[PDB]
Amino acid sequence: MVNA
Amino acid sequence: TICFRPINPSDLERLEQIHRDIFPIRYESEFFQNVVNGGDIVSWAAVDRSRPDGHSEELIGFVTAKIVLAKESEISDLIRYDGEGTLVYILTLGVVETYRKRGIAKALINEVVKYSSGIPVCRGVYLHVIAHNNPAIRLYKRMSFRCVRRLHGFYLINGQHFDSYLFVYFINGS
Ligand SMILES: *C(=O)CSCCNC(=O)CCNC(=O)[C@H](O)C(C)(C)COP(=O)(O)OP(=O)(O)OC[C@H]1O[C@@H](n2cnc3c(N)ncnc32)[C@H](O)[C@@H]1OP(=O)(O)O
Repeated sequence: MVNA
Repeated sequence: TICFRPINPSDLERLEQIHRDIFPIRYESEFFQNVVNGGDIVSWAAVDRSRPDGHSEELIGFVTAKIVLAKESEISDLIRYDGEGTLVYILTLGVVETYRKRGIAKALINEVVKYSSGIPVCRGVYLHVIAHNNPAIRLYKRMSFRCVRRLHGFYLINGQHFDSYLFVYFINGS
């Protein structure tokens, strides 16, 4: 899951 | 029988829905548009050809990734260099809940590792996973990704910070  | 194919724009609404239902980090429309158009993001979809109701083409799993320059990544000091080295960064990975525990995620990661192996300049695959996501952490360890870093307070979710772990799979002798 890549950050925002 | 689970089959695998590239993501295309007919998957757009399904892809967005699964993401907002299974990841606590929220993504913008342009991310999904970039995924489905191909371009700079590479992706694999998993589909169950036997689903009824005309959902036999609806994806039930996915992985998305992008190619980054190794020297400009956060793990540049970890890599052994040899063309300009690159890495494949897995952006998102998920399987629909009723399809879990069948090896679909393992197959999707294998598709990414197989792809990366086929690029001579590629030095590995890496990703971030939230702390305490035990199914994902076990999966990455099962496939010989190494945990090289704990990032304190990496994710902002509903006003609270959660740690992430950085997992790396080294390729082509890197
Ligand atoms: C950023 O996106 C990268 S980190 C975020 C990861 N995604 C996420 O958290 C979203 C929600 N979770 C999931 O989508 C899902 O839980 C995954 C993606 C983490 C894993 O998906 P699968 O469920 O498809 O994973 P598998 O490859 O099935 O392995 C999982 C466990 O089940 C065992 N296994 C595998 N095949 C089996 C068969 N045929 N029969 C029985 N058991 C099977 C594996 O050995 C593994 O072991 P556990 O000890 O984890 O159960």
